[PDB]
Amino acid sequence: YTNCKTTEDGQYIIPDEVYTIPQKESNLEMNSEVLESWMNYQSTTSLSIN
Amino acid sequence: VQEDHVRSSFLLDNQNSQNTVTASAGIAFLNIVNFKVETDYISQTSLTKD
Repeated sequence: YTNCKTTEDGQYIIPDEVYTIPQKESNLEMNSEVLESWMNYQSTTSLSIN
Repeated sequence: VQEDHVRSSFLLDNQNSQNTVTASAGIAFLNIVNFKVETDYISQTSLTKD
């Protein structure tokens, strides 16, 4: 770290045997969904006789 | 470079059926002055699916 370097956008101190070339970003979100619902019903009889 | 997709899908069903059956009688003046017969019958069916 003799002639102690620093990255161009100075926010680090690289050692003087390395050089940097700055770039990036990347991300990706994704999601899914699934629902359901069911029902039913009834029946009836009746007879009143005589 | 940013992008996104949304793909909603909403499929709903329904089958709301019904029945109503009724019978009757009432043979009554002769040899039996009175006797009466009647049956009733009602059936339902409601099935939803989403």
